[PDB]
Amino acid sequence: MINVYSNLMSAWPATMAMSPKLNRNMPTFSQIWDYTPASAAGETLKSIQGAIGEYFERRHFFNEIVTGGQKTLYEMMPPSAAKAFTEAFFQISSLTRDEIITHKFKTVRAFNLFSLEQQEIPAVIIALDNITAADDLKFYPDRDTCGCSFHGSLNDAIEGSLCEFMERQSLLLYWLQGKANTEISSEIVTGINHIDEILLALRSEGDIRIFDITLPGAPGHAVLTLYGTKNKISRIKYSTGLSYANSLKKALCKSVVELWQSYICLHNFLIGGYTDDDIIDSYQRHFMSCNKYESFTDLCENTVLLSDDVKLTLEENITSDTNLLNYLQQISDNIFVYYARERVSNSLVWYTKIVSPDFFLHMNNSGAININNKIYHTGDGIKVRESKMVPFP
Amino acid sequence: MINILPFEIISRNTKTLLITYISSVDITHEGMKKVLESLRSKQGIISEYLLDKLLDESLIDKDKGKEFLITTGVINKTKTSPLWVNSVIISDVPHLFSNAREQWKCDGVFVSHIIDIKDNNINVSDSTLIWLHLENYHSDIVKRIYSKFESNPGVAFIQSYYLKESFRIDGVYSPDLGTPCHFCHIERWLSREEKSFRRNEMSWANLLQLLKKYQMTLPALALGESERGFSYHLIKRRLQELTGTSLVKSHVDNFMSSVSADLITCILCKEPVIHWQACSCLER
Amino acid sequence: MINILPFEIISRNTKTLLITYISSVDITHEGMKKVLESLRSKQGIISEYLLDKLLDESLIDKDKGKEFLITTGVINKTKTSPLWVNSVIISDVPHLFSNAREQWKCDGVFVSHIIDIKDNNVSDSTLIWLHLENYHSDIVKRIYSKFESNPGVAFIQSYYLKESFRIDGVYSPDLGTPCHFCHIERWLSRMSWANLLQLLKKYQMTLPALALGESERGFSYHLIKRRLQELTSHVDNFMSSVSADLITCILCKEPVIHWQACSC
Amino acid sequence: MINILPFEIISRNTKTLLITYISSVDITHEGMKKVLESLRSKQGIISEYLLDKLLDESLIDKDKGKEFLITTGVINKTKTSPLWVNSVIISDVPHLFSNAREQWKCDGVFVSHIIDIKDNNINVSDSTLIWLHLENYHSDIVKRIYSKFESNPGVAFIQSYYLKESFRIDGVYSPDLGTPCHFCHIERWLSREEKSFRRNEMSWANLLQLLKKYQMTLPALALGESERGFSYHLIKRRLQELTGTSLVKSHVDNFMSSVSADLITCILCKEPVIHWQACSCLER
Amino acid sequence: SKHELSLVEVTHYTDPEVLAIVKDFHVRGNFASLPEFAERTFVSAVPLAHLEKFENKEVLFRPGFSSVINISSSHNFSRERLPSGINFCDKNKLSIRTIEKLLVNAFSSPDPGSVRRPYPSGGALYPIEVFLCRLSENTENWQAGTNVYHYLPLSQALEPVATCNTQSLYRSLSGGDSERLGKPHFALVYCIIFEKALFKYRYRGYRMALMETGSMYQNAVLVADQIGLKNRVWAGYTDSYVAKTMNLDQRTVAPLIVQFFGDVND
Amino acid sequence: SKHELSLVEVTHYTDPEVLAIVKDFHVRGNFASLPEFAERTFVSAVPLAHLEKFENKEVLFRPGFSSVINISSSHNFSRERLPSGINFCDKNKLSIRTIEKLLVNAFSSPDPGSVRRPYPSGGALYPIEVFLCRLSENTENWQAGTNVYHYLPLSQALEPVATCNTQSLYRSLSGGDSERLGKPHFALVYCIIFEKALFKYRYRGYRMALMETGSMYQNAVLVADQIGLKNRVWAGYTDSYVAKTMNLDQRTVAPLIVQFFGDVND
Ligand SMILES: Cc1cc2nc3c(=O)[nH]c(=O)nc-3n(C[C@H](O)[C@H](O)[C@H](O)COP(=O)(O)O)c2cc1C
Ligand SMILES: Cc1cc2nc3c(=O)[nH]c(=O)nc-3n(C[C@H](O)[C@H](O)[C@H](O)COP(=O)(O)O)c2cc1C
Ligand SMILES: [Cl-]
Ligand SMILES: [Cl-]
Ligand SMILES: [Cl-]
Ligand SMILES: [Cl-]
Ligand SMILES: [Cl-]
Ligand SMILES: [Zn+2]
Ligand SMILES: [Zn+2]
Ligand SMILES: [Zn+2]
Repeated sequence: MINVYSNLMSAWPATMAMSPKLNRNMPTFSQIWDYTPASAAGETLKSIQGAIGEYFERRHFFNEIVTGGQKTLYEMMPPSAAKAFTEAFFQISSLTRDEIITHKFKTVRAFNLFSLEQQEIPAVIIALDNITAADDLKFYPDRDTCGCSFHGSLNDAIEGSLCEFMERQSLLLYWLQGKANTEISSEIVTGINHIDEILLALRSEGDIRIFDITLPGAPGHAVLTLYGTKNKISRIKYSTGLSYANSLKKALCKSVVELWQSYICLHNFLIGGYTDDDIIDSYQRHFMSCNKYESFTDLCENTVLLSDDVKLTLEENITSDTNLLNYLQQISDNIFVYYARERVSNSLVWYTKIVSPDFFLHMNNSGAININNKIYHTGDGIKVRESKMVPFP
Repeated sequence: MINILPFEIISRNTKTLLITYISSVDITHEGMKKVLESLRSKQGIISEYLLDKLLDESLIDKDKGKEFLITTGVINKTKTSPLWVNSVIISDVPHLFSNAREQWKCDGVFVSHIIDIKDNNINVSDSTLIWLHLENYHSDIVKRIYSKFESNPGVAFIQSYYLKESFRIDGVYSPDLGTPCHFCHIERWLSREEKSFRRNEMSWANLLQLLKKYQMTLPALALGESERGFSYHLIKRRLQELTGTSLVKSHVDNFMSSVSADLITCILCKEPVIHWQACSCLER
Repeated sequence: MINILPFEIISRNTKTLLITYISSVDITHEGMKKVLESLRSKQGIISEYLLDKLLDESLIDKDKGKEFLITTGVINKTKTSPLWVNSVIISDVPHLFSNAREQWKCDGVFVSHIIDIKDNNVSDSTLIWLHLENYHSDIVKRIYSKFESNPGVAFIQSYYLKESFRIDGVYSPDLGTPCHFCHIERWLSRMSWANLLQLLKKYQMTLPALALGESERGFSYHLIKRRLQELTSHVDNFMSSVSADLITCILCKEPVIHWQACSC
Repeated sequence: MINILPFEIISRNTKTLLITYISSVDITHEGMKKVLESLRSKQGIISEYLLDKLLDESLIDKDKGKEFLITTGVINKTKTSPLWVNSVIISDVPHLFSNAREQWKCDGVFVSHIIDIKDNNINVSDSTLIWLHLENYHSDIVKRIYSKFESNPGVAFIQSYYLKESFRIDGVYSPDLGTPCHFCHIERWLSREEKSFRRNEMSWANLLQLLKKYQMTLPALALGESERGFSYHLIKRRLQELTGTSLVKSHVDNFMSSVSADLITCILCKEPVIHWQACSCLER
Repeated sequence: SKHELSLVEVTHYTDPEVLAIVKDFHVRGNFASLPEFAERTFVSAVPLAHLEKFENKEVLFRPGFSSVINISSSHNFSRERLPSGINFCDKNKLSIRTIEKLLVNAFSSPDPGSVRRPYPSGGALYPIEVFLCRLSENTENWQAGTNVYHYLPLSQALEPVATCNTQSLYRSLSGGDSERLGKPHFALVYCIIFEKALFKYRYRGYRMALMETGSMYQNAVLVADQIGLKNRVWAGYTDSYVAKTMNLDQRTVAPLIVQFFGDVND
Repeated sequence: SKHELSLVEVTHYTDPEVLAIVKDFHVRGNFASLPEFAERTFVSAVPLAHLEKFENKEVLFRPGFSSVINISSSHNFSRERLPSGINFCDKNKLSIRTIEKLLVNAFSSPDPGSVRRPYPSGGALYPIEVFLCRLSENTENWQAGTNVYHYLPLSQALEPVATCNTQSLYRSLSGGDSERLGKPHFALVYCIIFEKALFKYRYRGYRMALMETGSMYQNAVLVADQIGLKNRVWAGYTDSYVAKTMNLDQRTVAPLIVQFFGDVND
């Protein structure tokens, strides 16, 4: 369905298609394809909006990043922030602190999440291509899209970027230490037909666990849904989904659909006869190598619950509706919002990335990363996991 | 249920004529003229008990007067309970339906309440048909009504509104029966109205539009009393087909379907519409 | 007259940030926060009476406050009239349009001059149609250089990419609509086409149309006329390219958006 | 038959680029540039003998140069004889097609004669495609042409004419293949243009019209050079699809069908038309 | 599962102009057929009186003439197809095994490794799907509570689809004429996936799909006769209601024909 | 003849809005399929490369999951339907008697006084007609020079239709792909009389007709297998050309599907 095609001379991708489906209670999967594929799942319109938004996001952070001169760290931003970036980059490269502060980085616009003071941060952290900050890659060679978001409203883009920030920082600290706040009942019934249908499907094919892995003390809920199966007929031996929201119910429902989306795309990749030469993205090729019951069992049997009883209900509490910015600021003042905009008709659409050198700068601790930051130090968690990248796409 | 159908009984001095949609009969009885005189005052419905009592006063054989009144088209028996117990009309112009509750009882149409869109805490019984009529259209008005009532048991909706020079009556949106909603209809019409020379109304222009919050209004010409008088009659007849005294059976292939009327030419157009690929009415 | 443009206002611990399409501003004075709070509610329409009533209520300084909002890209003066007095056609095949000025008057289209691209020695409020059988980025840049600064000027470009006849969206500095180079960058963002356009520049040579005959030129003649007729008016009239497959004769309209990296 | 396709060969000093619809190739050979230079002058068709002679002069392997020229989209082999040996254009504006016989040879389109509708004793060979183009429409003109040629072996007709703001190219009328004639088309269009809100265009109004001798004209707007330039190109491309160098294959479900073009918006519409119940083309 | 096809692969070749136009047409033949509409709708354009004039007749290519070439009934080796069951009774229990014989024989090869089915399909695309509907409490069930299943002709397996109650599913499938229908044990419902029917052959794929559906129900007709089941192909149902009831997304898939099965007796 | 129905009786109940709309749709799926258009047309929207991905597969109601209810192939008592014949050879003579067995068994009762046919029809209207096309000189003929006939399923007789030569009739019916088809002995052509398909049920009658057509060709498929005839249902033909060639008025009747018959050998 939808089925918009564009020729080789177009500004627009070759295909956008909404997928047909027999079951009215299964989610809609919409997808865009043009030489990775961007996709999204859920309610029909949101599936389309997601897929368009995901395509726009990737395009911007891979092709459209305008730099703004070439300045040293202490020249481009206030001093406390430039120290924080210096100490991040010091860990990420063999290069020394002398080399790091004399170096002129390509710059992008940004504002402080808390104070709204305007400054610049290094473009090398934001742009995913080699050409934008080519002479800066020695300092920061492993880049990703953690905290990235596209939306028609700026408050929405920032809300989105925050949720993505909290997802990944939660996920990394979860990965490294093994601690989760709580487990939700794997037999939980949400009342939402497309969520319940997915969960019932999963329990029939294999086993699920559902952990709340939110940053300790933070408001809201990062919910991580996990799946495994020994079953030899099944091609998906392992899958995962992760979302953050104020609501535990929403965060769980989002998480279950994120999971189904990874489960379904890989399943189709597999049954279609698609080869290694189709898999381009680095994090995707890793996620495919993790498709085995080991991945599930390694997570589950090493998880430590800070509350051992299983949550039969999706109720609120005194922590979960506090202020996320106050919580984040107590940990660090140096959290910056990259932003950009474009005109579409008479509207503005918005790109944002939440970035902090006092948190993890990307989610690949098998690459070059700031392992020491305000939420983790070397030797706090499981030592073997400091070296290995999480099984998450 | 014995339904009374439209007839007249006219007499000057000697002669007496029954005139109905089916026939014209020269009444030579005195009791039958009495009964016919009695039935003409009775508005729409009447109980088989009361009919027998009218016949018994006039000395007519109960079964042989019922065969008369049925065959000549004065009445008909109907035995099947409807899918919708009752109806309500929710509208931004409730003044336009002030007398409709009384008047449309003779058409066999049970309308419980005329409701203003401005009201709060409007409730609806199970198995009701909600007619939302709007002179000033806005999609959010419909969203509000669906939000409130979509999960009401046995519920179904009709929407009426104006677009360009046309009066649009959507097909029946029954969540139970799985039929297209308002938004499936209005998208059929808006594609049709654009200069594409193509049925499918989808470019990257449309894809970008879908990123914005779904809200809209429609262009439509200024209504007079006559355009409202036209609209009032179409609403009644559509409610009558669905829930009222049937006068002409509808085929099963267009019973639930949309009806669109050109207010200039006064031509009707009955069209069944498909589900819009982007609409969510099926997923709910 | 005056159109209230789109913007956002992030406002947090005492501080308030105005971000427009063009600019970023630390909103110091609190009455301007109220001005900008209110004005966020508008959708692109106000008489100066409306705007000055809002300002004078705020007590900013009605004269200077209008200067601030114009500067920052919050508001601006929209031309009440239609935007172009006339058009002019500049071409590397101007022989193809000799009788165009004479003919097209009947369709309510007013082309004033045909111009040869090979020239040396263009009014106020002028739409410039640059039609090129032999395309080169520098030819468009050349024309953008000469007249980019003219009062009320806009541009429109047409050229041939193998089997497709291309008509870019209208590039209007005053309206703020994307240029030719915004089009080319978004296309090339996706031996490749860029590989081809690179060599052509790198070894100095234009891109020819692939074997245009009379009939193809006739097909092109008429599209140009009807496109000029459309511009004689929602934003999407301007921010829309037309693409015409010369084999199948199918026209295909597509929306336009800027490249951030582009100057225009 | 080796068909030459649209390409260019361009050089300044050092570099040489072949640009075709399929590809863009950096030519590092000297003989291949020579051959490519030779093929660009050759208008449309060329004999496998002559191609081999161009390759042999340049010292290119005959089979390994043919694989080059074929894969890069400079040429293609075609092996199947067409349904129509040749074409003629009969028109009330033959001036409009003076150069068409020469010009459309590079499009691979063999048009034997441009004929004036004013001529007498116009003959046509077997298996010809007759293109009747009319700026001033009259049904009797078409009747005359059908009368003359309907029984010619292997014959087929296309008709082009203007209606309202549109340029109409009828589907191919092949008496052998059993396809709809001109009058099946024009009746599709005239029903569509009337304000009925109904597909079937039949009342007693129409029945009475059928009593009068079938003759008519059409309303249509004043054509400029550009509308003729548009029309000339559509005619060529349609003749090229049917009888010429294929550049893009057509699906089998719309190969024979009508093409209608709005002269304002320049939008094409390909529609297969049914036989008009009243037309006699099937009975002949 | 071994032979799974994702519709996302199909939808890559979909012409959306074609899809819209086929669906717009399709919906003209959908019925609103319920007991509560019986006295305010009709099905037949020809009155009851005059119907027998049109039933079980031949149309001639030479109307009025009788010069034929007769062919003997000595060449016939078949059975007469049984009268199509009406007024069904579910006094008896019916096994799953009897339903399994119907599904395996009518739609699948005897060799469970094979892909060749016992009916042909344009392009070997097989755009029609068979669903199975449990309509009686005396019908035996594979999985408790589940009254709609989807049959996988190659895998030769049932896939659970719905746990709607027996009454609702029979209400939807029987439409207005359930009184005469009676109490059948189960029904097959045949459905067109539009995008799979249209993606290769365009408009002609719809026709090819609808004819495929008849090849399927006829194999069912023939198979049922041989194992002692009366049946009836059935068109009097509200199309959208059967879809909703079977949890089908009508944007993708639609019920073409319902076919009833069971006994006729005391 | 005993069971003759005049279409003039049918046409009394015809909605002409319905008729026009069904025909307008129908014609979208007609093909222009000839040898002289082979290099300038195509049939498949999916390239040759990618086709095997879509052939002989299942679509799931639960894509990605495999929790099914397996049904044994021990319940199967049928034969495998033979591969559909391609590249036909007419080295052998084929009798009229063998064609007579096909027609009688597939379309008629064993009792020649009966009206019940061996496939069902909506409203017992039977709006589909079978024509028989002699395509080889080695095929035996009932009446010399006559290569098209119309089969009367109740009367159980052939009615002469056309004396077009064997070559022309095979040209029209085989369309562009005759090379691969080869030399079959005969073919059945199934046709819809539009007004008979629409007069009672309106739009839904078209669907019911097109499904009926498949029930018919499937009986042919099954019957042919049992008497030693390879066959192939066939959609690659120019619809209007087959009609003209069989002297059909397209305003009334149209070819839905062609089905080929004969031997495959040296
Ligand atoms: C496509 C199709 C739809 C049908 N629909 C119905 C129906 O809605 N109601 C019904 O009672 N019978 C229906 N039938 C059964 C026919 O009425 C039956 O086949 C016909 O009357 C001949 O009777 P027989 O099958 O007993 O020989 C249908 C048959 C077909 C092929
Ligand atoms: C409606 C229909 C149309 C068909 N059309 C064609 C056709 O045009 N050309 C062809 O070679 N085969 C055609 N076939 C045969 C199928 O290709 C064949 O059934 C399928 O490939 C499966 O192969 P099998 O029948 O040998 O098992 C058609 C089959 C059906 C049911
Ligand atoms: Cl939330
Ligand atoms: Cl309310
Ligand atoms: Cl003459
Ligand atoms: Cl009825
Ligand atoms: Cl093909
Ligand atoms: Zn809807
Ligand atoms: Zn630009
Ligand atoms: Zn005709």
